[PDB]
Amino acid sequence: VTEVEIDGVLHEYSTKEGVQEDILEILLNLKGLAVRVQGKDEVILTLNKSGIGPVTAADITHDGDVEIVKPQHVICHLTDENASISMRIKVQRGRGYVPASTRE
Amino acid sequence: ATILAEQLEAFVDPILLRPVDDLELTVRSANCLKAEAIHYIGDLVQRTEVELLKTPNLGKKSLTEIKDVLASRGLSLGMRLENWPPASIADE
Amino acid sequence: GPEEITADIPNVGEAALSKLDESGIVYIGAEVTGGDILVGKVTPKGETQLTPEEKLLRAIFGEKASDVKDSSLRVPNGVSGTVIDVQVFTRDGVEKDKRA
Amino acid sequence: MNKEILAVVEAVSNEKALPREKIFEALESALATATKKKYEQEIDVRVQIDRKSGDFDTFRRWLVVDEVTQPTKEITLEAARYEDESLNLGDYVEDQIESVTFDRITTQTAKQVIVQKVREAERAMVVDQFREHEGEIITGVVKKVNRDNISLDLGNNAEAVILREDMLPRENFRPGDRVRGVLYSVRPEARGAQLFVTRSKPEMLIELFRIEV
Repeated sequence: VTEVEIDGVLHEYSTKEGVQEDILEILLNLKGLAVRVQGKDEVILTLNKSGIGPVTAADITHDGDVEIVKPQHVICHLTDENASISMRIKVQRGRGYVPASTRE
Repeated sequence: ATILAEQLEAFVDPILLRPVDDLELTVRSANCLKAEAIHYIGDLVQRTEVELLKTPNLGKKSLTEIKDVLASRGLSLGMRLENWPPASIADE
Repeated sequence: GPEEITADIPNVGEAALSKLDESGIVYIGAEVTGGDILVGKVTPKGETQLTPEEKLLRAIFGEKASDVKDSSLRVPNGVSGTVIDVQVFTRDGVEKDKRA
Repeated sequence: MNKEILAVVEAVSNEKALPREKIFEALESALATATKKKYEQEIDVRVQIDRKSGDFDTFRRWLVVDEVTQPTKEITLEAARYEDESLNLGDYVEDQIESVTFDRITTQTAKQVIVQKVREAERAMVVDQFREHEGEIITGVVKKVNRDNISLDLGNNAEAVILREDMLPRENFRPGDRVRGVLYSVRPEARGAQLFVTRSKPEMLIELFRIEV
């Protein structure tokens, strides 16, 4: 994964109303996401979830070729009745370790 | 290198194309042209300024806004198109 | 005269204030580099006296009692970052601008 | 119609005999220059000079021609058929307007461009002043010493350049000395009229003896 855009979040050091982890911890949990793509260079996955409880990795609206390989992966925990995250995730191919400081 | 390779052979106009609402002027200047079912400024360039002045859908301030837009000479220069497309505007 | 905290300053570039808002202060969240502009600040220059060639500029531009240089705050050369929090404190009597 | 320019017109210490109205246009485009960078081209020196107004809004132009060179200033008669053939061949019929370039900011750069425009006007005035005489047997005093060139300072804030090729070989001049000769350059020079004298020509000493006897 490369880019994440949470909806009501300006910078990655903020906090969103109604999720018991910071936006930085959500970025680490999305960094550990194990995902297969089939016929594309890059792809944009969409996540929408509302209600008390975890936001697992199986709550991503899957496209016609993206396949999650471990759907029990927790991202964050929503913790109120009307408090919802809605993010866009960018997943792409690559090789090795390409950090953020080299390459918005 | 031959031994090691043999040990692996069993693996391997931009102003006219833009919308009238995209203009820097206010929404009224775009709506004056849009009242005649025009969405692109190419349709405004397809019709003459005299033909637009013969319709009361445009206003006095809309005429000044049209003059301010035509001061850049990108639109309303009295041109004639086929319908929409120039040769550079080709379908691919 | 006093200093101008507004963005309206000269000697700039699209790269001089493409991350600032309409009132000089950088956004909350704008990931900057080493040497951009965070707060745009312009100060006065020379006073001396009204010259013969600048007699028409003595009073013909509202706030023409001051000159204009450049003393904007910049990120010190070397550090990156992400602006997370901006505080603005105003001595009482001074006009609050739109971001304050 | 604030009437600030009206009284700003009649300053008029140094631009009384100089073209007042042209200096307003000058200062107005200088307020419009300074921090403009977008638009389509730049600004427009041409502007409806309305004496009454004072702050003449920079108006644009369309220049009726029969040609396709200067794209933002091009009309034809076929394009004039939409105006019912009212336009004739060659007119400078204006059909567009422009605005200003701002604030706090952009106005000491406008002060700076106002100064630039004033300087250009002063250069034109100096050219006219040097054209009034058009070369005469005037004197002067050296002030600066350049490479193969001597700078002289006359009266009424006037400076003249003495070529070393039009000077004597052994006879060397320095600052503080007073020399006299006949100039022969007041038309095309460089950003005005660089007074170029020639203290070596015959006509140079034609009235030199006349000054004595």
